[PDB]
Amino acid sequence: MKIFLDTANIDEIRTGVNWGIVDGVTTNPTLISKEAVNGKKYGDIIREILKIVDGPVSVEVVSTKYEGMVEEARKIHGLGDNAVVKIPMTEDGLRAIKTLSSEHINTNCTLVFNPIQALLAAKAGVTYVSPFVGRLDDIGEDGMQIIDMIRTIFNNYIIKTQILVASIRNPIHVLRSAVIGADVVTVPFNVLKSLMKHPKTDEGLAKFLEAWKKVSPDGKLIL
Amino acid sequence: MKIFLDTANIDEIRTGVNWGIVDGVTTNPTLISKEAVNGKKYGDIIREILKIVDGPVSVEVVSTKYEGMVEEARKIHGLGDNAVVKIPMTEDGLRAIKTLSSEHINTNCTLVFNPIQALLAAKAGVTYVSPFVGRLDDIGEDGMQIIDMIRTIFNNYIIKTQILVASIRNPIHVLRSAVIGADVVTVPFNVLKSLMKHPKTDEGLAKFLEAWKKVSPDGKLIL
Amino acid sequence: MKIFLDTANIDEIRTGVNWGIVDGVTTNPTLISKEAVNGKKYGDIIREILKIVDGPVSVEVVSTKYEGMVEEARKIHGLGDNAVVKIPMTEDGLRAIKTLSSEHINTNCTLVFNPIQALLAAKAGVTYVSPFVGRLDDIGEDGMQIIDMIRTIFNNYIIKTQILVASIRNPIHVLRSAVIGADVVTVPFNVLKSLMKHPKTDEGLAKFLEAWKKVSP
Amino acid sequence: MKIFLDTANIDEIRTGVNWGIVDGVTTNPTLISKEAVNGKKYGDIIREILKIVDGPVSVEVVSTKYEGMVEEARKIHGLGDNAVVKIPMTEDGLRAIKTLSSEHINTNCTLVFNPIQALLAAKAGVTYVSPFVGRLDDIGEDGMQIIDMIRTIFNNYIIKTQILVASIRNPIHVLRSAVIGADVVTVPFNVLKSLMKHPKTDEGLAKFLEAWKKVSP
Amino acid sequence: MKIFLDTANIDEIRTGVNWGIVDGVTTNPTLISKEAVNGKKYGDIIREILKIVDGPVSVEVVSTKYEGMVEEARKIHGLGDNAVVKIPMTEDGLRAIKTLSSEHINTNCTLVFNPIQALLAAKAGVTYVSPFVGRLDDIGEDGMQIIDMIRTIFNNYIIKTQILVASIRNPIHVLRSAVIGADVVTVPFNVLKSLMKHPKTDEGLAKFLEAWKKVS
Amino acid sequence: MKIFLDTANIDEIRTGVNWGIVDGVTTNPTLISKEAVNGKKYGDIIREILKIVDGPVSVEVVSTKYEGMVEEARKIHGLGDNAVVKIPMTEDGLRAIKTLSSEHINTNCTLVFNPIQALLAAKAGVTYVSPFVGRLDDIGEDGMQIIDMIRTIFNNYIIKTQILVASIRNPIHVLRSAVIGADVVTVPFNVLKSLMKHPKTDEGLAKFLEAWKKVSPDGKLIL
Amino acid sequence: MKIFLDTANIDEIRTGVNWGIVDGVTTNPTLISKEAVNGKKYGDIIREILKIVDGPVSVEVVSTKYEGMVEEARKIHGLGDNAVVKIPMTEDGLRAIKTLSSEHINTNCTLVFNPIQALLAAKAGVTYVSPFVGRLDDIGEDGMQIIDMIRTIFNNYIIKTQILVASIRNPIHVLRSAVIGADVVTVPFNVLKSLMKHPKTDEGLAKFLEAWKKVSPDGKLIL
Amino acid sequence: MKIFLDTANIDEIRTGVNWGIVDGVTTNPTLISKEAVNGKKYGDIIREILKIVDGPVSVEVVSTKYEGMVEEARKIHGLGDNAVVKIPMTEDGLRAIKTLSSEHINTNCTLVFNPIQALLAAKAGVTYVSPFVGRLDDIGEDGMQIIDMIRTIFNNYIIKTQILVASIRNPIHVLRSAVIGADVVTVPFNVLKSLMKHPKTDEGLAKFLEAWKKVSP
Ligand SMILES: *[C@@H](CO)[C@@H](O)[C@H](O)[C@H](O)COP(=O)(O)O
Ligand SMILES: *[C@@H](CO)[C@@H](O)[C@H](O)[C@H](O)COP(=O)(O)O
Ligand SMILES: *[C@@H](CO)[C@@H](O)[C@H](O)[C@H](O)COP(=O)(O)O
Ligand SMILES: *[C@@H](CO)[C@@H](O)[C@H](O)[C@H](O)COP(=O)(O)O
Ligand SMILES: *[C@@H](CO)[C@@H](O)[C@H](O)[C@H](O)COP(=O)(O)O
Ligand SMILES: *[C@@H](CO)[C@@H](O)[C@H](O)[C@H](O)COP(=O)(O)O
Ligand SMILES: *[C@H](CO)[C@@H](O)[C@H](O)[C@H](O)COP(=O)(O)O
Ligand SMILES: *[C@H](CO)[C@@H](O)[C@H](O)[C@H](O)COP(=O)(O)O
Repeated sequence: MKIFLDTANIDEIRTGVNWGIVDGVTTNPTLISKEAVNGKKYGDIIREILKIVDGPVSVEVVSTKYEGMVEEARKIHGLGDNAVVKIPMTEDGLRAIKTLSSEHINTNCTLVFNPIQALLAAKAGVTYVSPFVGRLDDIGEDGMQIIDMIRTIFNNYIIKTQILVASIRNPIHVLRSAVIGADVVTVPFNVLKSLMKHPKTDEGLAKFLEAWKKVSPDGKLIL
Repeated sequence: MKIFLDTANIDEIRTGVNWGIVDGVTTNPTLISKEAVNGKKYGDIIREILKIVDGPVSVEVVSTKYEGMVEEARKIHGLGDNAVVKIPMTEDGLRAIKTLSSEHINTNCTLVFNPIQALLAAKAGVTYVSPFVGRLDDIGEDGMQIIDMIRTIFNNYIIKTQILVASIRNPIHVLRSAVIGADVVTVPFNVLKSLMKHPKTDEGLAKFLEAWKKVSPDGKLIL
Repeated sequence: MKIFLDTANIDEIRTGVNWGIVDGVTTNPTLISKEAVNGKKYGDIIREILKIVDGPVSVEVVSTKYEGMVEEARKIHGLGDNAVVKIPMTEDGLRAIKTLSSEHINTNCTLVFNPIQALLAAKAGVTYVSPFVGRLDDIGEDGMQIIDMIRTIFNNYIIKTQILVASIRNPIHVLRSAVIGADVVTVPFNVLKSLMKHPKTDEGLAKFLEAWKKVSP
Repeated sequence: MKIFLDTANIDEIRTGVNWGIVDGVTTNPTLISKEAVNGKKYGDIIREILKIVDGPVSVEVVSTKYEGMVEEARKIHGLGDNAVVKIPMTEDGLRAIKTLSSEHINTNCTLVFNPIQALLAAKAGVTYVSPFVGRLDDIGEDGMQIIDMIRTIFNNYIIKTQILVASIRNPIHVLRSAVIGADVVTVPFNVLKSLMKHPKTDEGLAKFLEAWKKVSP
Repeated sequence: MKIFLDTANIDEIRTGVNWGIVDGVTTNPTLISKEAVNGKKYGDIIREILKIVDGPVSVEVVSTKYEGMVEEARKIHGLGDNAVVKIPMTEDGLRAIKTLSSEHINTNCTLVFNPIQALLAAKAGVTYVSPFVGRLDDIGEDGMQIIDMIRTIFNNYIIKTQILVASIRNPIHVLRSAVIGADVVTVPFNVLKSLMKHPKTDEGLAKFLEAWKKVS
Repeated sequence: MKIFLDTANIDEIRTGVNWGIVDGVTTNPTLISKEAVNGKKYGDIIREILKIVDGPVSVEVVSTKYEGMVEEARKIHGLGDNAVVKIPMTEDGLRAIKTLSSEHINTNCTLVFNPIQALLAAKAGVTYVSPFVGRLDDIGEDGMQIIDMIRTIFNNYIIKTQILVASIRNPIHVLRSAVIGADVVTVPFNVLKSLMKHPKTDEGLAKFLEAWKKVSPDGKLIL
Repeated sequence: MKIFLDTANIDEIRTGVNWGIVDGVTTNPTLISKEAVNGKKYGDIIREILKIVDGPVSVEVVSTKYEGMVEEARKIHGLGDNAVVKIPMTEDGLRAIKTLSSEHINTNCTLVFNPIQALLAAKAGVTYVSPFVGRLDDIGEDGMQIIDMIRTIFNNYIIKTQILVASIRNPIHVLRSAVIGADVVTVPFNVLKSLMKHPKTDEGLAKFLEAWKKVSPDGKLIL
Repeated sequence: MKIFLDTANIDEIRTGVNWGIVDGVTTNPTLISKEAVNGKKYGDIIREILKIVDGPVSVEVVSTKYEGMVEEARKIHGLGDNAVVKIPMTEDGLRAIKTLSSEHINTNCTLVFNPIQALLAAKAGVTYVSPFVGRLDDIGEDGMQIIDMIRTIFNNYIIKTQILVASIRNPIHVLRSAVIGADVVTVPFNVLKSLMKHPKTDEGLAKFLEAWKKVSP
């Protein structure tokens, strides 16, 4: 399972990449607007993320019409080969995915909330599809059940579109995604950081330290 | 999963093909008769649909006897190589499917209401079998359970006949067909258009448009 | 399981009542506005249904504020004892239900789309809660799964609010509702008409008639 | 589970009542007209069965309209207190069942092929409902699934209508009915006889006889 | 679950009755023809079993016809109030069970091999029904599955007939009967003795012994 | 299922109670410290919540020793009959619950993370037990599974201690709690507010409004 | 679920009783022999445990023959009315249980390793049956599955013998026993103390203490 | 499934190796510090184990920082080709594993307590991951459920990291690990010793010996 960071905060992205556990980044207009404050331009933020991340970087069109979408997608693709164009699940978005797929431009279909929307995006040729589990949780439906159905459907037809679980809110979204077999999760930085941690890991490290001081007062392994 | 349009309405077909999510079309005598009004003749309708649709176009015979069915089927086949001849599940229909199968004329067995009818159509060599889920629902049995049994039977024997779910009435027939792994669904136009829609998709677009306007007064992505 | 008719069409209601299988009626503002045309007044339509139907008849408030809902609910209640006041699942609606329940005015909470909304309506004291299965099907979620969860939740807490399955589109919504154990279904007229029918019933009647004609022409 | 005989053949009925495992009888116009031959009349056949069978005896109306159904039913009822009026699942039949139940006349709703038809018959007050499992098998659906759903639905609503499994064709329809918990099965005579039999029973009787002769010639 | 001994052997019955865990006895014509050899008469063997065993003791008729079975059953009844008359699953057996039930004579229907035979016996009023699990195992059918179905059917109809699992061959027939909830099992003596034993019981006794010898 | 509000913010508590959907409140030292800023005293905050909430109000001891715990619990009980004393799962806490139970003071055992801790608190006589589902989610275990086991255990022994699901983070914690059959959930205000809402409720209200304007231009129901 | 302490160590028993979560005590000849050293005699140990523990105290006979077991059991019964006589699953033990049952002397059948042994002990009238889960685990079969089958058998026949899970080695034997619905567990002291503990409980205490110090410098709740 | 011995006790390791059933050894700082007493030096203990054991031998770094872990790992690797460097699941540990994996130094990620930590270690390229089942049991969670999830996750993504079940306390951890399909278990000596044994094995040997003594005294 690939793990992407879902943010536009450059500091978070730098830190996650240095742990070596971040395989890419997803952005959206809200995440970018959060960082385009106090002089910082959205164009510079996007270019910078593409620079520092070796994996895929998803960047969303802002046009809602077919022609604006494919025009902006070709501009986004032009910025770096790791750019992936995020496109919403709409009539015009499906048309844009089909065109861009034929042009060998990688695409990510976003704002997906049920399995048949995800299948429609796969049939248009999309590279990734992003179902939003946290926003389903918000409206009182267990969002992970949609991921489970998409995985089954994609397995049934040997679909090569990658399932990219998005709107992740907690580590159990991540655990359940891995058990189901989703291709990718994209996670906020706070969630990323929590995935490495466990209180028994902490306790065990402290007990090992104390036992080793019995045999080596300076606490080193001299071999 | 392939998605066919279940209509003889030229505008619906043109619209859905323009969307890029329609892989073919199924008709029947009732659907054609509803459009063959105010001067239009059934032969114009069929030829025009064959022209618009690149994928399979299923066209039903009206004869009930073997010789008439095979004669009709060869005429239908002559209208275009994407024509598929729709034949009912009857003794003379099975005989006709076996004859036409040997002539490499593609066939679609219709009016199928249980799994063993579907198996017999596959054994006659039919290209597609069309169980009618909505008409089973009408008589108080869950039609999707027949699709599930057909999928299992066909998997058991590596049957190459495609399961073409028909009499579809709502998007959950479509969801369940995909989770089962049916090869094709054929859907009325009202159903097709609904498949792309979700209220959280609309809500999410509106929020992203608002976030975009905070960083770009005009509303145009400049990269 | 009680079976209600989901329409404001007086002709449908008369026909279904004469068949003996209709236990009540549900309406909503769209259903009424469809009939209240070409001179027909919405007040008359509501009053006519209340007179024809012995069982519960649900009529929806149109106000969105607490005070306006309670005022409208009292006028609806005053139209006949079988009137039930349909109230949407909103903050003001839950307050209104709580007040009307203490006034012993029967209530039906509508526009419910998940099980926790249904639970909230039950906690407000509502007589019926109406989850919409067909509108969930519309958006690619099997609506009957919400009915199954509400039945479990209501059984857990011995909740006396009745589950009234609404937005029904086909007879398998009805079948699944009965197997789950919902208290009520409300069905459109073309669904109601199909529930008595089966092709093997028709075939068996024809065979029995031919058999009888051999012994008594 | 009660066990009824599904026949109009008086010799079968007498033989099976002589076994003491038959709790009642069902008939239909086809079964009666098979035995109404060689100058035998359908009225005498019915009266003879009623006399010989202590249990319920189901006898089908031949009218298709409500008023004819109800007049026939009362005449059937007047033939003996153990008569049960068999009425088809139709709009007129449900109306007739509702009337007859209020008159304390026992009823059996027949030609039922799915669980919601069975529910409608129970809501009309019917004493027994008869889903036809074998005719469902004939058209490629496992008929016993319908029995299982009706048992669940009736349990959900504490329905007192008895499930009377009909159109029975083999002993596994009977076994599955008992495991599900159907109230009654009605079986043809050749199925009834087979229910007592098993090859290991016969083989065991032979070995016990053979061992018995060892110690007692 | 009640536990009966399935034998005509006076020594086995007496030993198991000494252990305090045997609740009743079943016999059959083959079991009794094995003990009625070299000067033993079947009549004495039955009376001695009846006398030793407080609980129910089933004794099978040998007649095949209704009249003979009912007359034999009354002779069996007259032998002791704890006598239970074992009657095979046949037409005349079902008629005899019904008559004997009306006379308040306890009955045990035997040679039952599927659940619907068991149900018919219950409908005739029988006190116990004895499905034969080992003989089903013999012909390649897991006989405990018939017990499970009979339990479900009897539960469905609140049937008061007791399920008496017979033809028991091993301790897992016994375990599965208890997990299903059969009312009674009847077991041969080899099987009965084995039910108390386990090698970890033996090992634990020796270890407690050794530990106690360090203190006394 | 009772629904408590998990906050010490007086405004949130006032608002939730007026919806009539709030059955009580839980607090803890962190939630109270958040509101004891800029002159406001913790004692006044506690007394005020007890005043405005008719249902149970859980207030946590801060002593870690048996004697300090029962002393503070008797003070908390003295403030109002709706006070419930929150006591942590520790050796001294169990001893305190047993004493206070014998004094007919209602208790809530908190900081519970597995089912056997919850059983121990029930055996001491505690009125409520509070397993922390969100903090289990944080450490990569699905916290709702512990609620399911506690419900089973309590059912097995007819335990009268109420299960009060705490550390709730989203509406699916609430949904799963209700399906399991927990006695109580305690929820932050943001979660509470989301429970009433659904996008199809919004859309349906707008459609009903529009249809009614066809028959009543002023949008009233005149009867 | 009742919790007994499985030890003859007086200090452990005193400590665990002081905690209020111990409902009784089980011993055996090995556990007593480990404490009957350095002058202490086995009779002092038993009498002292009987004095400390208000609940049942199980004390094992050492005879292997029926007459010795019943004579020992009457002496044990005379030490105090909370004494329960532990008797092994043997032919003479079953005879002894039946005799003692009639004398209204409470009994505990030990060295039980399968469900039918447990059923036979119940049929002899035993008060408690003690299957040994850890010793089954030692020989490669999951001992808790025997507890599960015993619970089902006893439920089937409304058996009043209490299931007393013994040879407990870890807290998951305890968890599974409670989820199954065993009547009693008996646990070594090391296991008992661990049952209350969880690292997130400790972490949560520490955070609440910190939040408290922000509003109360001394550290005392004043109401 | 490979079976490792989880100890630094040279006598246990010698004994287990001579039995032929030990495929490798795991150690940790507590296990080594227990043996490195009364003159015994930890360097000598590690070197002696590496010589005795043909299979993998895991030895844990004690540094907590990236640079110190990699330096210590290189010294461990240099002690013998069968050495495996045990690295805790921390941020610095994952960086260290990634570097050592690219240097073709085998690694074992330890102190893992849920399935997503195990996945992170696998993504860093670790040769073995060691989830601790017994320490989870300690805190009231069935540790074997984490092994089951990791096996599923690893199967989903065709992960080549081996699952090394650690903190094993009893033979049922071992049984359940094999049924799940874990790659490796590491067991303490008293668990290892019990795996070959069964009381019915012992009893059957005694019976066969008595049988043989009847034909060849
Ligand atoms: C041809 C077979 O695929 C189709 O056109 C079918 O006739 C229709 O799908 C049947 O649908 P209705 O039951 O709604 O007529
Ligand atoms: C009232 C609630 O019981 C009913 O009239 C509902 O508004 C309708 O059942 C909803 O149906 P549609 O989704 O078909 O509008
Ligand atoms: C009356 C309803 O209980 C019965 O006589 C039914 O008509 C028959 O059981 C139907 O059987 P066939 O399907 O074999 O006609
Ligand atoms: C009487 C009925 O309970 C019993 O004696 C049975 O005949 C035997 O249990 C049958 O045993 P076999 O199959 O081993 O003969
Ligand atoms: C008496 C019966 O409950 C207990 O003391 C048991 O002897 C022990 O629980 C057995 O435990 P070990 O297997 O650890 O000796
Ligand atoms: C190394 C990881 O494979 C092992 O030595 C582990 O540290 C131990 O297996 C952990 O065991 P304890 O929980 O018993 O310390
Ligand atoms: C791109 C789609 O993969 C992502 O940036 C999504 O927009 C976010 O993951 C959505 O998350 P929120 O629901 O929390 O905005
Ligand atoms: C009292 C226990 O019911 C509550 O106030 C709990 O402390 C909180 O629910 C814990 O939630 P957080 O984990 O989010 O602090």
